[PDB]
Amino acid sequence: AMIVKEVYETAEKIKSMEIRGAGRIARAAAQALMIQAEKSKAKEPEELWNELKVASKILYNTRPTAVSLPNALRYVMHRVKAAYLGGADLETLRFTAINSAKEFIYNSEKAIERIGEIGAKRIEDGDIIMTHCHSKAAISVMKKAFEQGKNIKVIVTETRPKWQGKITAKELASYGIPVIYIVDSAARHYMKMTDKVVMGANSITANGAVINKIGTSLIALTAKEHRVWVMIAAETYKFHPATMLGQLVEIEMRDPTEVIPEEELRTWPKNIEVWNPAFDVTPPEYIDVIITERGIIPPYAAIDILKEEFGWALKYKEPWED
Amino acid sequence: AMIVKEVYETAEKIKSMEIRGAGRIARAAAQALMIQAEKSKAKEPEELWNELKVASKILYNTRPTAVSLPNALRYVMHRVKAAYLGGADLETLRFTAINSAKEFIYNSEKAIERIGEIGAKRIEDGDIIMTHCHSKAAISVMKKAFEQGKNIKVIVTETRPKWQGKITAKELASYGIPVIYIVDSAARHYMKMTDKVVMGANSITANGAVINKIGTSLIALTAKEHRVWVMIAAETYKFHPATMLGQLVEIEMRDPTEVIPEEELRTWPKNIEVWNPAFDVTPPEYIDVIITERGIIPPYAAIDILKEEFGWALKYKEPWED
Amino acid sequence: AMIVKEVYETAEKIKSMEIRGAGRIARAAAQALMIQAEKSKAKEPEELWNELKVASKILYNTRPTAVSLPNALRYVMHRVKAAYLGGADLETLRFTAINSAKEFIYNSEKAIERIGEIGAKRIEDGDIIMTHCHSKAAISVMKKAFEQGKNIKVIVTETRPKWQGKITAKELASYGIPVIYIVDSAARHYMKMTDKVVMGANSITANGAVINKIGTSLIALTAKEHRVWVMIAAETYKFHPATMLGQLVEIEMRDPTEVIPEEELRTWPKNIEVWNPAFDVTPPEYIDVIITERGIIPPYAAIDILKEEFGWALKYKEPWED
Amino acid sequence: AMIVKEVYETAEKIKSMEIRGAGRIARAAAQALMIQAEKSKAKEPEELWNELKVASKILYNTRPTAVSLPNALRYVMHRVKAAYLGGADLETLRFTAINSAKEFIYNSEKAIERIGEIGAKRIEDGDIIMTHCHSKAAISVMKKAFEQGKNIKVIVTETRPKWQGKITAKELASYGIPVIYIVDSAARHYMKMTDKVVMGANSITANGAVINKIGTSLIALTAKEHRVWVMIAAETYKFHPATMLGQLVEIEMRDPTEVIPEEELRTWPKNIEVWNPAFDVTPPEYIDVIITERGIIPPYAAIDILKEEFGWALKYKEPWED
Amino acid sequence: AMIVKEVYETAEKIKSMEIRGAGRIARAAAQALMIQAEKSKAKEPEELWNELKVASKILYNTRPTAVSLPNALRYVMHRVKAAYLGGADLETLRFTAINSAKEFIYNSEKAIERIGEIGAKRIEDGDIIMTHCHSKAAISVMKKAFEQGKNIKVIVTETRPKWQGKITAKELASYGIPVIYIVDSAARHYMKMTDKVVMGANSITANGAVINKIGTSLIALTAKEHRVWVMIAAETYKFHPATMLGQLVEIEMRDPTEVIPEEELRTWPKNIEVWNPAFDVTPPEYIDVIITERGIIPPYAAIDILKEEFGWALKYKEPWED
Amino acid sequence: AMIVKEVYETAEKIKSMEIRGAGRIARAAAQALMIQAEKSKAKEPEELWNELKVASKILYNTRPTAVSLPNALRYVMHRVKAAYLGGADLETLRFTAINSAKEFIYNSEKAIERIGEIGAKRIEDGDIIMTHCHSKAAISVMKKAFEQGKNIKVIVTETRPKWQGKITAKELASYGIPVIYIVDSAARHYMKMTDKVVMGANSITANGAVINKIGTSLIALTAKEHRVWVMIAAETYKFHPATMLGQLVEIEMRDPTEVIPEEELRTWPKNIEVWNPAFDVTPPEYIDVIITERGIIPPYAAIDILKEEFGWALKYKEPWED
Ligand SMILES: Nc1nc2c(ncn2[C@@H]2O[C@H](COP(=O)(O)O)[C@@H](O)[C@H]2O)c(=O)[nH]1
Ligand SMILES: Nc1nc2c(ncn2[C@@H]2O[C@H](COP(=O)(O)O)[C@@H](O)[C@H]2O)c(=O)[nH]1
Ligand SMILES: Nc1nc2c(ncn2[C@@H]2O[C@H](COP(=O)(O)O)[C@@H](O)[C@H]2O)c(=O)[nH]1
Ligand SMILES: Nc1nc2c(ncn2[C@@H]2O[C@H](COP(=O)(O)O)[C@@H](O)[C@H]2O)c(=O)[nH]1
Ligand SMILES: O=P(O)(O)OC[C@H]1O[C@H](OP(=O)(O)O)[C@H](O)[C@@H]1O
Ligand SMILES: [K+]
Ligand SMILES: [K+]
Repeated sequence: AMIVKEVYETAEKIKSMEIRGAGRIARAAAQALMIQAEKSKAKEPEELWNELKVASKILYNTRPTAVSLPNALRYVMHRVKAAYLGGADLETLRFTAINSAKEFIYNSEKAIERIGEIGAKRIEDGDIIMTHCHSKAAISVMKKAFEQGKNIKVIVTETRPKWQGKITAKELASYGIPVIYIVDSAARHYMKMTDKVVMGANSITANGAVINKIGTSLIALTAKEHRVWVMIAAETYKFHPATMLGQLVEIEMRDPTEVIPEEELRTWPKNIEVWNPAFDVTPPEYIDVIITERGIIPPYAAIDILKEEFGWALKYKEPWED
Repeated sequence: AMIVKEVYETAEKIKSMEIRGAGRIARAAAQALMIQAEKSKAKEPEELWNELKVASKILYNTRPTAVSLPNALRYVMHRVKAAYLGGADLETLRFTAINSAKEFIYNSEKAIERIGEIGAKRIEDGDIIMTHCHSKAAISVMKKAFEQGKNIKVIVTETRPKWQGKITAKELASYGIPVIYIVDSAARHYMKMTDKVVMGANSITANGAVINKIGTSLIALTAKEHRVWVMIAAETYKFHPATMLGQLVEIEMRDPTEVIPEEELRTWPKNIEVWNPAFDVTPPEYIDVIITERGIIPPYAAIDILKEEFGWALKYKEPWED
Repeated sequence: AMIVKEVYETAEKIKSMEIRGAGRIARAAAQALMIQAEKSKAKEPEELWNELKVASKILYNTRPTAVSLPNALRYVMHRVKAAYLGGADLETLRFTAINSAKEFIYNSEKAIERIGEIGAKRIEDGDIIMTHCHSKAAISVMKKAFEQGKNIKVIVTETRPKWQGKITAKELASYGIPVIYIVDSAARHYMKMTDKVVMGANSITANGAVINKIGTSLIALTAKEHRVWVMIAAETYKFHPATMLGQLVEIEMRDPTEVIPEEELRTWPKNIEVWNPAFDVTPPEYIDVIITERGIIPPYAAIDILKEEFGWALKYKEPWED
Repeated sequence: AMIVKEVYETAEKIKSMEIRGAGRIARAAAQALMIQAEKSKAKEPEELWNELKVASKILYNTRPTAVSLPNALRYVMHRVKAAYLGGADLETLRFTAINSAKEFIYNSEKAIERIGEIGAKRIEDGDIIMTHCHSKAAISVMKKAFEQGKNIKVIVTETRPKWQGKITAKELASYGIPVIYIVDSAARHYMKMTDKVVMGANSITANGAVINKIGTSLIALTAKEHRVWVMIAAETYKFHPATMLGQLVEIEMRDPTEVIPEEELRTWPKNIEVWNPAFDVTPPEYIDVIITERGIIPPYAAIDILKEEFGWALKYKEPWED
Repeated sequence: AMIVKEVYETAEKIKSMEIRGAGRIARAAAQALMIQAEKSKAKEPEELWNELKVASKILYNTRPTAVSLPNALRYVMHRVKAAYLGGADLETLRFTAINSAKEFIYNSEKAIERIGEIGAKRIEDGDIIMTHCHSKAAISVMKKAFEQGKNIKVIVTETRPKWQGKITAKELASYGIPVIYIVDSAARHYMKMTDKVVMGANSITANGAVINKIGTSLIALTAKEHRVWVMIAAETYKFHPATMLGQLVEIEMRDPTEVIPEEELRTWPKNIEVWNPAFDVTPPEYIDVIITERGIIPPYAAIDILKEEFGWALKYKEPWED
Repeated sequence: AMIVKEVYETAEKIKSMEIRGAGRIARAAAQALMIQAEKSKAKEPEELWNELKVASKILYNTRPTAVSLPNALRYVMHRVKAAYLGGADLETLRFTAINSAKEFIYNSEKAIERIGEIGAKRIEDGDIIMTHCHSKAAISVMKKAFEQGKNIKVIVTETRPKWQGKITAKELASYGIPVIYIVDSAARHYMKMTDKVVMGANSITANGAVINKIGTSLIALTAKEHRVWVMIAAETYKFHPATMLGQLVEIEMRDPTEVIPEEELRTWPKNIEVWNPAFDVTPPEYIDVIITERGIIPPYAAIDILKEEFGWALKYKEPWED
């Protein structure tokens, strides 16, 4: 019942995309569970457990499509449930919460680094790399390859409606990496000069499909058409365990006003419908590798990642549920 | 030289895309040679011939990619040059020019209406049609299909950078046609629900390729992927003579600020280049039919349309040349 | 008003498929117009013309999909109309009818022969040929190749629902050609041992698609997948002129009882719907050549055939119309 | 040797396909070793072990392609052989056999229900699903989807020669599900309206190929063409151990008269051979997922299912061998 | 007949490939017809006609695959035969042979020079160009583009067995064009860096296939795979008129000693057969353009080139026949 | 260190390719480590360790592309290093080197013999088999299938530049297998008649790509094109462990004199560069199976072979390092 103000604030900021990026929203939800445990006023273990269940729900019900977020909450809450059920007292429960969130947030940082170090080995001197949206994991790859002294260049697609290519362009330029900035429709037109495509992921499924920013699948299609390697930089917590048992991943339909600003859109007639999918599905046949913190896999090995690290939990209900 | 106001105003409105659309700029270019010949104060054929030569040059030197523009100038000036070299006095030459240009304008209007009637027979009741940019020819097909009582819906892509899709969406909604407005990036995601794709052309080459608004090649590519018919609606003067003797069509690179506004681009680091190609090249394999005003063709029959209608002029210079 | 009994009988037999095969039903409709003219009791030219208009309609409204039939009727009726309108008397009109039908029927026979002679040159000694349905034009090819002394073998697909493979099997066996008879679902399974596919056509369209017996498109798909040449044996009157101006070809939906016999089908519940398309469309990308009486063309040249021999008539309404 | 009536009656009902379906014949084969051990009058382990050996041989030697049958025999007899070689007395061995076979039967029933629950999550409301033959596993998915209130329709292919599609259509219509019944040949024509394909398996090989009813490879091929998901519903005992060490799966050639009835075939010329393969091989590339009772896999993960569940037995002989 | 030595030397040097290339050998058969006529000791017009018919057969029976050679003999002998049947006296006939030969020889040189100018327009500055064998038509494109100031590099495949890549390497190096020389097997490895492919043609068939040096089809395949333009530079006399009536082009099989020298091959055992096909067949779908002296065509308009230039001649027997 | 002559002779004969094949050179580096140990004059365990580390570096720096060679050196030196760090005395260490070498050499011979038996099961009587270079693993499949009584023929591509096809041709002819010998360029021409492709492998990466003799990827491409199985016969020590952490496999570039002999090359001009890549990269989508000594895997499970056998070793530095 008694939820801190930071949990609510994190939720509002994830919903609104003030905070965004699959990896970042996951860390932000771990963080919010950390703070709820730190600042809790509860006296019983039962009453902390109840606050953590509710803050978890509040954070789960922000954005559907990126499984990183649910996975972050599970990382904490599996550990919190097993403590509460194993009979821990208040402070042992509170530490379990805080130190689990801390581990996740730390593992997320190290994994993004390691993904960089590993993807970079596939970038050769002189490469022209196309990317899409703004993915920390993809950027960690391009960044490390530059620092290795490879003279790379990155074709950045503006990525409508939310324009996150701008973020990517300025970030890459800031490290000294030259950028070619283009609208999304130019991807095919520039694929003939591209050597590598490198993008992120919000969720990766049992059969190896990659759910990522709207337009990703298009870029992968023409990449394949041209024999340009498509490389998906993604952490193991981007892999989606409900899919092993048949679950389809919800594609988030965001507000039409992101596409057409409110002032303008109110003047349009009723029989125009603005549709704003935030993600699309890229089939595994159009992906050459997925680069996780544990190494290069072909996308069809997504099921191995899911088996060895998440399978166990699918016989149990969700670790924030009553 | 002594060129009329309306030749400069038209040429600069083509340049700024205040007047746009491959058809319309071709009518506008004819309409301007027309007003030059109307208001010319020359007192001698050779003086007016020289006026019309120079007005043509100015109109050619505006935008390069849509061969519709030079085909319109060719249409007036092949005739004006034949009359002048024949011996025509002033009023004969003036009438030749004025009338030639009226023919082209009337023929362009009729050709478009015709393309709509033909193309609409390839549209079936219940069809969801995806389009791109704003093409009068493609709209003619859609409009006509709807007037025939086929219950259609058109998926309109916004069409970055210049947003012509906004025009398309308001235009079709105003004729009664339900519109689904999406970003260019969503073309693959929504290709599964799409029955037909209907797009325009700016240039059609000898070997069947179609130069049309940037992103056309992506839509076409993924339409092939999904076995959706790609129909290109295009008047015969969209077809490109010079491609018969090996000519590559230039792709217009327009100003970076169409993508990133001036107020913002000036703040961006020097090592980001913004690249804004106005068109791309869709290869023939991804096109099912080109609809002309003389009927349905496979795209590899573009050489026939050009052999029969344009071939004769390629042993000559341009009809505005010294 | 006064229509002979043979016209009605031909119609009933075309509807029912007692007479069948694109080529044969065309000759049978020429024949029926022949007999109506031969036996007519009319005294005025106006009154023969009126009987021929009506018998033509009766024959047009038998089966939609095979354009051979409409083309046969036009071959006669274009010539009859131009005579009647040019002022011919009764007997001159009657001869024009009879002798036009005679020419068509003769040209049909010679064309099927010539198609044989030309297709056969593409059959090599030892070839294994898959066919589908029963096509005289396809059979003329296999037959001639055998008589040339090539030791061929033909995989005949049974061709459901109407089982016309049986006809093909017995006919080929009768000339001494060995046959492998298979259900339609085995086509892919046996494509690896097949050297050539050779099928007929009911209608061929402007952009080069081939409308032929249901299942043709499937056979062509896997043929292409395997690099097995697909050869369509077809007369110029199989080419469909309404398509040059955008017309879609009606696919005939025949009686469900052809699939499931009446005795049985009456016992099935209402929420099962038997659907019986008689034809499908094979796209031109899956056809290597069309073999007409005038030679080998790639399917994209279907528009050339249509242009040079049928284009002229599309400005006029139908030559049996009032 | 002394074999019970029910072993012969079952073996000959498998042979005649009076009992058919890869699952069902596997349950039937277990059910027969069960009834042998029940009613055996042996008074000594070695006598009963020899009875069960010989009953197994007889049951193996019925139909070769569906590895479900020998996996069922392996399931009983690996256990029966371990007990006998362990020293088990008569009643221990008899119980081992009787109970082993009951386990397999209970597990097969549960596995199928489970596959339906998992697979139905990949089915969406409004989906038109095309199926082939009659597969209990595929039907489980469809049935379950419908019980979940997804408004579906199933296109059922009749499935020549043996017409199993009739069974499928009456079965789904009797649970309330609207059915569209078509011939195998119409699969491509109706693939454009199809959202999902759901088919069963008889054998799944190490490299991911799927041996299933003849025609499956065509449906799959053209589903890929159109980007329709191909889902194969298959229990883990449909997976084929021996393919791990290079074994080609034999394709069952059944009797010509299943195609052409005896009354008719006897009248046909000697130079027609009728070829009736019962199955074909769909390669992994054309399959999106295999749905097992342990979840969704890419088809290239069939080696994992076999490494983990079957690998150990390949250094041994069959558990019925001398 | 009294056949001059120069005819027998030309045939010998064509069989041995001392004189080679489809154009070159065409010119050489014209040259030799020209010399038969110039040096003939024939007193009567009957006697010269017979000497030329015989010289023509001799030349035709050297190398079957390149149609250029017989098309040359036609050009002369069609004209020599019209003269003779029209009743020409001796010196009239002799001159017709001589001036027909000289016409063909001059047109060949023009056509090749003009293919250069047309083709060069498709080469863009910076281009890397892969070629195969030694084609004068291909070399004229590459040479002309270099003379226009475009910095190119050419990847010359060595072209086994006869090593003609060596002739091409030295030839392009001698015009100042940098060459990269590689074994045939490396064509795919280096296709990623290739911008354009440019090759010649020995015969081009009615549906667009290009018969050219063994290996041409593999380069074209991987070229397509990587979306690299494949351009065939071919005079109109390489188009194969017999193919319009279904004829297959024979693939010349040459001595096994070209592959393994005789010192070595004689030691090898009998159960090694060495097969040396001199040409293969590229299908039209892997060819983007044929460049002829009259323009750029898609491969599918090869039939138009044939209909309009050689199609007349197919109803008559070969000029040199009686 | 005191390195024995046999180590320096082995390195020299590996660089010059006098000893070649990925397996063979692996065994030869083991053999040489074995001889360093056998003939060592080292009085102390420190001194032998240093002599082996140095001999290992020498052997590693011969030919980079074949991972078999370093994987052999690992097998020994991992074990030699465990002994030394565990504190082993001299003769303990020396034996560990000798018995580790002998272990690897015996396992290699077994693995190849066993690949033969597994692979042969996929060869079917009548098969025509195309191969490339000279692979002992591929040859063992083909040999074993012939010894099983299956009548096969093998198409041996000559494999330029080093002509290893000659070694394969004589070798298979010597077991009584008929060979068809052809230039590399003819692979597509003869793929129509080929039933199976069987080739070796120098390294196999984490996502399934196969690095093998230059040309391998072209054969695999056209094989895929024609639906011919491509089978890679490769021991588990050809799988490349460094690729799991993103490393790219280096392509050895060898002397240009292998392509053009020095007598001739010295005469050629400087602006001809001769490039001699020894390997190319076949992507996994063009490979149907890898045959290892432990079974058949789809190319996408190369990662499982690596995880389960070599994955442990990646956190440590190379055994021969300090
Ligand atoms: N749409 C969708 N596809 C998924 C999901 N999980 C896995 N997939 C797989 O992703 C692929 C999508 O291919 P597409 O339909 O884009 O051609 C399918 O093969 C499907 O099996 C999911 O949640 N949604
Ligand atoms: N369905 C249909 N397609 C036609 C017709 N005429 C021409 N076509 C062409 O045939 C092709 C059919 O391809 P599909 O949809 O089978 O992939 C299309 O590209 C279409 O333009 C017609 O009457 N009906
Ligand atoms: N082999 C061969 N193919 C020819 C010839 N003329 C035309 N073709 C055409 O060339 C193509 C060969 O394609 P492939 O079978 O190599 O994939 C087909 O479209 C075929 O119909 C000829 O003389 N020989
Ligand atoms: N060139 C190269 N490709 C590799 C290597 N390791 C794995 N690959 C994979 O091999 C494939 C090469 O395909 P290609 O670009 O030839 O079409 C890709 O899937 C790529 O990601 C390596 O070391 N080099
Ligand atoms: O002639 P219509 O069919 O209207 O349009 C033809 C094409 O020309 C336009 O170019 P732009 O907007 O002027 O750059 C668009 O690319 C459009 O599809
Ligand atoms: K669709
Ligand atoms: K569909």
